[PDB]
Amino acid sequence: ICLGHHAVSNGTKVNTLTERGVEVVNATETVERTNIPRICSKGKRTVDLGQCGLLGTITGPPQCDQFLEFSADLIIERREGSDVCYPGKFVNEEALRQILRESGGIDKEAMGFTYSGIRTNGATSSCRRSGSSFYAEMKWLLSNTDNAAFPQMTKSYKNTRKSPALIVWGIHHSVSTAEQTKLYGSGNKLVTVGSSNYQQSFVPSPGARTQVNGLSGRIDFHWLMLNPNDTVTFSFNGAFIAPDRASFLRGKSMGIQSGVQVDANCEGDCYHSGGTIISNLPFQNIDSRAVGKCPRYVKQRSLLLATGMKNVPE
Amino acid sequence: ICLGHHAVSNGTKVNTLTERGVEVVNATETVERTNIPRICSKGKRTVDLGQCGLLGTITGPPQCDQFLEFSADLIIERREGSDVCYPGKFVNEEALRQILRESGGIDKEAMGFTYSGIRTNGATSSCRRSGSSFYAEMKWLLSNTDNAAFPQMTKSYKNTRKSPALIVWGIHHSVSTAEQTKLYGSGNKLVTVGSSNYQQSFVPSPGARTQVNGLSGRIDFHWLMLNPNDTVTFSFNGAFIAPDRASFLRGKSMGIQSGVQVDANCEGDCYHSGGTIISNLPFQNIDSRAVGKCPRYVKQRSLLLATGMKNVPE
Amino acid sequence: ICLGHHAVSNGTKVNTLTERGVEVVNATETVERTNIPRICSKGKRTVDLGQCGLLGTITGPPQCDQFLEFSADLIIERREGSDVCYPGKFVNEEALRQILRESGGIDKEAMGFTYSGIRTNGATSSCRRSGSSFYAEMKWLLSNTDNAAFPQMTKSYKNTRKSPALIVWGIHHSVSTAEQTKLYGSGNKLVTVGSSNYQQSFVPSPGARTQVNGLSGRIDFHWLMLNPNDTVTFSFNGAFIAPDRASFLRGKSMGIQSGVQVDANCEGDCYHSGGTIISNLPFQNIDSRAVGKCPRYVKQRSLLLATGMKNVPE
Amino acid sequence: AGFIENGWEGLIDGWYGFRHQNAQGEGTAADYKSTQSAIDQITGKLNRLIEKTNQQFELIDNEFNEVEKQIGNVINWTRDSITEVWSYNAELLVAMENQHTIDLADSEMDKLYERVKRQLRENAEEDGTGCFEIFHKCDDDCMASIRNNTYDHSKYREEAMQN
Amino acid sequence: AGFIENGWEGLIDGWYGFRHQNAQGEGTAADYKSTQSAIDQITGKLNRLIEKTNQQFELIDNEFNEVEKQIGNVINWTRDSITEVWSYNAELLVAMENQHTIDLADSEMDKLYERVKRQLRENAEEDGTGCFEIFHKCDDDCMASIRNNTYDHSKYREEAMQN
Amino acid sequence: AGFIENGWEGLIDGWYGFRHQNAQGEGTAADYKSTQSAIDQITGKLNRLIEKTNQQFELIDNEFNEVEKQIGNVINWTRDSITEVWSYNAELLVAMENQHTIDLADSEMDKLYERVKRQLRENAEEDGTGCFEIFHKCDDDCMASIRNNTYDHSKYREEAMQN
Ligand SMILES: *[C@@H]1O[C@H](CO)[C@@H](O)[C@H](O)[C@H]1NC(C)=O
Ligand SMILES: *[C@@H]1O[C@H](CO)[C@@H](O)[C@H](O)[C@H]1NC(C)=O
Ligand SMILES: *[C@@H]1O[C@H](CO)[C@@H](O)[C@H](O)[C@H]1NC(C)=O
Ligand SMILES: *[C@@H]1O[C@H](CO)[C@@H](O)[C@H](O)[C@H]1NC(C)=O
Ligand SMILES: *[C@@H]1O[C@H](CO)[C@@H](O)[C@H](O)[C@H]1NC(C)=O
Ligand SMILES: *[C@@H]1O[C@H](CO)[C@@H](O)[C@H](O)[C@H]1NC(C)=O
Ligand SMILES: *[C@@H]1O[C@H](CO)[C@@H](O)[C@H](O)[C@H]1NC(C)=O
Ligand SMILES: *[C@@H]1O[C@H](CO)[C@@H](O)[C@H](O)[C@H]1NC(C)=O
Ligand SMILES: *[C@@H]1O[C@H](CO)[C@@H](O)[C@H](O)[C@H]1NC(C)=O
Repeated sequence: ICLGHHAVSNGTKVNTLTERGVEVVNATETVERTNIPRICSKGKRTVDLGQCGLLGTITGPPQCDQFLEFSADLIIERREGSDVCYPGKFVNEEALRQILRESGGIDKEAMGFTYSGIRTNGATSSCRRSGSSFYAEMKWLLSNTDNAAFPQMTKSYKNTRKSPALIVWGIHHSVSTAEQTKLYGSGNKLVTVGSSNYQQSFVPSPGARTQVNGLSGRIDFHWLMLNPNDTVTFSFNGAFIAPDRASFLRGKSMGIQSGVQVDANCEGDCYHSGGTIISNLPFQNIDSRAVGKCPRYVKQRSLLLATGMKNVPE
Repeated sequence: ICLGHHAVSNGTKVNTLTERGVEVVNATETVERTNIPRICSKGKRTVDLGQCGLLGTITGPPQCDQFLEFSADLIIERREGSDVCYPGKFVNEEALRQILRESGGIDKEAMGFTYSGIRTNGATSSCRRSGSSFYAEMKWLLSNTDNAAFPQMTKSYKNTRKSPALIVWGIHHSVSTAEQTKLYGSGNKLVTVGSSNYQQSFVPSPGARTQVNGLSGRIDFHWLMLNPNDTVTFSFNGAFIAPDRASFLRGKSMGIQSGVQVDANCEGDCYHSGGTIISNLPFQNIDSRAVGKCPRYVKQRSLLLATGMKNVPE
Repeated sequence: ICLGHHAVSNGTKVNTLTERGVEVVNATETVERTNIPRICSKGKRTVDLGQCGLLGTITGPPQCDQFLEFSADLIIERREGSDVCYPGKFVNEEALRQILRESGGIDKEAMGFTYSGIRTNGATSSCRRSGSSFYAEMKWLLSNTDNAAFPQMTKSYKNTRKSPALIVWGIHHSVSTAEQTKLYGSGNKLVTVGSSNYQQSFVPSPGARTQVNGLSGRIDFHWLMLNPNDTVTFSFNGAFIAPDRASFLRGKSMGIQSGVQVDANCEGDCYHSGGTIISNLPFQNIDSRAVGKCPRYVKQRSLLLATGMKNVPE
Repeated sequence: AGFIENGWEGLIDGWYGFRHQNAQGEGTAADYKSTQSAIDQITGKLNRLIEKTNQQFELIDNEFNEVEKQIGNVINWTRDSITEVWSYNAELLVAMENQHTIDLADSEMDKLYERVKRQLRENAEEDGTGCFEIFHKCDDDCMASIRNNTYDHSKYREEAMQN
Repeated sequence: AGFIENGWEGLIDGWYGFRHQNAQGEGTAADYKSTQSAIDQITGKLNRLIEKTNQQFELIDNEFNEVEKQIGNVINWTRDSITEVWSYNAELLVAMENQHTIDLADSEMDKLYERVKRQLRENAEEDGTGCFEIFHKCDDDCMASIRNNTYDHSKYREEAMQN
Repeated sequence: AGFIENGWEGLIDGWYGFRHQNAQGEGTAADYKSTQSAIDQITGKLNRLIEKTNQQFELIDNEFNEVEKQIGNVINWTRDSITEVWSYNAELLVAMENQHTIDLADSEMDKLYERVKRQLRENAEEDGTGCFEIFHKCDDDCMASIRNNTYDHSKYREEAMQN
């Protein structure tokens, strides 16, 4: 009586420690290549920012009016999103983005800044709503008559909650020094900030820069995080975009950047700009910058794991 | 005659390439979990900074008066430590901390700055000793009468040793512009620094910031490292905290941050905030930020290595 | 009839999973230690910068006059290289270096800045050619008579090509405020830059700093990258080192820093400061900072791979 | 898969099996214990390698607004290093697991053959190519007694000893 | 640990051993060479895996005064990547070493059995479950001669050949 | 390399071989199939381990003009971590490959011996130390017939059976 093993006509070549191209009976794939060209968001609270920028949700341009107090498990950034309506830029913008991606949403709260002796309803043609408007969460602080002067003012706000608050103020860089004297008066202007961990200086710099939204001046946005039972102070005297409401982190979430469609039919925890990687394999060769609970990215496009024996045909 | 192997009633389950939960005869642990809740400092020169901050040892607040010229193999930072007595902040503070942790101690040396035509004994109510004092290694440069003016002064110091020197100066940000004119006189003030590798500008910014130690003004500390046979120059004219002595690194050491007690009975080379990891295992699941000669941190809490054969009972 | 294996008198000890020091028949090395003390540049376009600095090729000091429009596959930086002839420093210098190392060379193009009402032929004793010269790609903008005043000027340049352009301007920090008023006139000076992605402020700071090349003043170099069909704007009024020509990246290359000789006889893709690592082994114990297509650096100096059987002699 | 010169492509019933030719016809029936053992081992390998790490990684770069060039080159440098590490680990992992899988199948085959050999003390003798030459004519029911490990090791002894 | 259906819990004398039952009573005595070999191999594994790397790592973060958020997220990102790498390496390391340890013990057992078999040319025959049926009554001193590898391979031949 | 007490230093002809002493003199001739198999396997190991990764890494530090101390300590920290990872991977890689190489050579030796044994059904008997005691005088041409796997398994049977 004889005894032997089985074989097949068409095997599957794999690689071993000894040889490279051993024909075995059966094999499987370990490096995922298939991609779902959608954002699988089944069972998750998804907020597609769209034309609204992630940082704008703190300042509140028109395009972010519907994102001032959002709550999400999965936050999506779009390429058409913009953080500003009036031309400007954030300082340490990427750090604040990485803070807001895992925030789980934001919760605004009025800071209660009352002003006596100045005007507080500045606007511009860029930030447009019914007419000429401004940031929803900010107040453009100006002087009382056209020209005049700005009194040395000092405000303060104490965080009366258990979570750190997000404080964002602005510095207006005018188109020219004469226009800065037109809005806030002549003389040097200083917008002093203060807290237990932060505080700084922040002098404006009026100068005719370029054109982006169609204007020339700018507004630089700065931010800090107030600890519980800590106080912030603003000793300013001109060129100040005062904050009206502070932000508080809701919980935990994840932020991604993509350009594909949202799909609540499929479920996935690994995302990239091209879609969702739904796989149980330990490796993937799709995108090295994938975020979430992803298989480890490798350079090889295929690595066949042997599931059968050595294939020796007649 | 028969022949076989041994077995036990109660085995030890491990994991293999094939199965998960194979009962073997004997096994050992590879992931360390036991922790000594003390700083094992046997045989090492240990300097517990306590209420003194690591950077303060260069400037010399009261709480660091006993740490101006220390020498250690193991430096310990405490949470109650403070780098300043007068309110202020260091620029690139963490870099200087990482420099001083492995310095092996510091060695001060007088720089020899003589002043003709100004006053040089400023103090404050915060930095308190017998009465109103100041930083031990610094000299608050002021004007000669109350108000008056500050002459454009220029000092210089050459490193006459084989190791790079640590130069630290200060910039006083007054509570108001009128008080800055009271201490240093009216007009613009510029504290120019200079060397072969460094040099800069450093204009002060007087402004009523918040309250920390009880005051409003500030003093920002800046530093550079002079190469051997290199010269530093200070062309200043007001708001200057001049350095009195420079620092030199002694050798090599290690710096840690912890809140547990010092113990000269046990010996260890791996430290964390909770204590000392004394182990010969290749892995540990205690603290991912452990410093020293530590086992590699892993996420698994237990990984049993098989030391016996397959346990097959009757 | 008997049957057995072979052996040798002098074996080779290796390490296994079980023992450490197993004498096997034959073994080979896996950790490369041999080094070629030359820069193997066979078949590559090599540009040895020498006394010219990598950043200088954009500004154009005398020592870089022969490197204004180079093209290379392998760029070599030398320790004697200098980026400046007039004393100064680059802002974000290492980023620009890492950009220029893989640029494959640079291609200059005239920006076409015409000036009406000022002088544009500044020079200095440091940047020397036939007499007192200046940077080749820059124009020191001054006033028309000795002293006088500088008119508020505004220039602009649009990138009319498919690749991003490299724009570099300068800010002159005078030896004193009186000399700055001598070159550009009294009053505040502001050198505003502008683009779709960049734009900034850049106020000069006149102050008598140290001596390096023999002078006291400085010139800080700043840079941006213009996207295709994007425009840059310069609203300046004094202390301006205007750019004459912009730079465009040619393709792809690699930049190294070494102090050994160039050799077009040997070929290598792994370089370090001491020479070229020519090896097929997967590991090397020469330099952990080696660049190119290198074997992975390890700490072990030798790891013997067994190529023979167990050596059991009589 | 050693001296067994080739495999039985017609054995679509399992991995290992018996094929006998005595006097009552032909026989080809697969074995269940060895095949099931190898299948459970490979299945354990797959169930162990297929794994979803609960470690979540957040965004560190930015695709729409590129971060600073220096910190960006540091991030890219680190990500490329980690990518090299995981590519190496994947290569060596797959290669080693394939080697141990092939050697595992060969080992199970050798265990089957050694068991069937030890079941036949002196009733049959070896030939050369994984077969057992019988010296007493073993009918189909006796072959089935060999398959299910019930063939007696003495009740056919002296009949085949003198042959 | 293959066809040996179970282990001897009473054998607290070593890993492997002999248990005979002839006519002068019972016997159970452990073997020293194979047991000592396996013990030295496992001991070598432990002495190699237990290792204190002389590489010292300094502080890169700060627990009392948090560094900048961007560079801090870069540091945390790198540390998490390295943590994943070392967790993978530890998992695969322990699993592989356990596999090779079990297969090593089984291999040493097979070497013991094969040696005792080759020591008995034709004086005894195989049965099925790791035993050796003797055809000449071997007393206790003869069993001891089998244990210490001194049993003659011909001085008891034709006595057990005719049986 | 197990019970074979030592190796033949004079066998400079190959890895494995035969050395016989019958009645027509002495014999020592190497075997080609097993030796060539082991040589091809080790050669495959070397061809797989020797590899030039096409991954190019650029400069991230600066040797002539040191970068900022903080980002420099981050870069040094990451490079040291990666260096530890690759040192570990190299150590474990070399150790594992050496283990599998030695066990591979021993396995090929055991395959050679088992093949030569199975080629001799009952014409020769085992002794103890990897030799085959012949009971019929096999001349040099018969030894050559054993080497090239052409020795008949029955045409010398009953001549050596009665011995
Ligand atoms: C071969 O392996 C694949 C792995 O996905 C599996 O789905 C399939 O059922 C296997 N087939 C056989 C015949 O083993
Ligand atoms: C914050 O201040 C309130 C004011 O009374 C106090 O009740 C609370 O305990 C404080 N919390 C902390 C964490 O200090
Ligand atoms: C089992 O392993 C542990 C490992 O720490 C060892 O201390 C112990 O002596 C071992 N015991 C036996 C019976 O092998
Ligand atoms: C530093 O300067 C002194 C002054 O004479 C000289 O003796 C010494 O050699 C110099 N050292 C170096 C390293 O340049
Ligand atoms: C031993 O290995 C080395 C590896 O470089 C090889 O060059 C040499 O030919 C080998 N010699 C023998 C006898 O195997
Ligand atoms: C750039 O502008 C020119 C001007 O007509 C146009 O032809 C070209 O298509 C533009 N390219 C891009 C990429 O916008
Ligand atoms: C990092 O790599 C990506 C491509 O993977 C590239 O688009 C990006 O520009 C790189 N970052 C930097 C700072 O060069
Ligand atoms: C890094 O992780 C630690 C916890 O392991 C956390 O406390 C810290 O805030 C993190 N750093 C940043 C910058 O988020
Ligand atoms: C990094 O390490 C090198 C030596 O490998 C050292 O010269 C350099 O100073 C280190 N960098 C920093 C920032 O300490």
